[PDB]
Amino acid sequence: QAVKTTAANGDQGNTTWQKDSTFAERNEIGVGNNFAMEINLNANLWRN
Amino acid sequence: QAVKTTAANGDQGNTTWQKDSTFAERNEIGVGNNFAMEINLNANLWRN
Repeated sequence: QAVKTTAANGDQGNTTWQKDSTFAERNEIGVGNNFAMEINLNANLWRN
Repeated sequence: QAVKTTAANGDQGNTTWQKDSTFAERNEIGVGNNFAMEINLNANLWRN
């Protein structure tokens, strides 16, 4: 959920109001290296 | 889970008893396209 900086006169920074007046509420987002799978090709070819 | 048409006097298609008298109660059924993991092949080989 998007957030918007508070008056932030002194530390209310992360402290923030809802940004819902600007963005949606539930919004997708994924963090970190992307998931994947791994495999070998050439060795499998030769094995077959 | 499963069912059967009721006495069908009117608008009773979804109006249903439990047909599972003849079936199981938690039969496994999938929805939509199956899971998949795409991977390009030729360019990978050439790059190797």
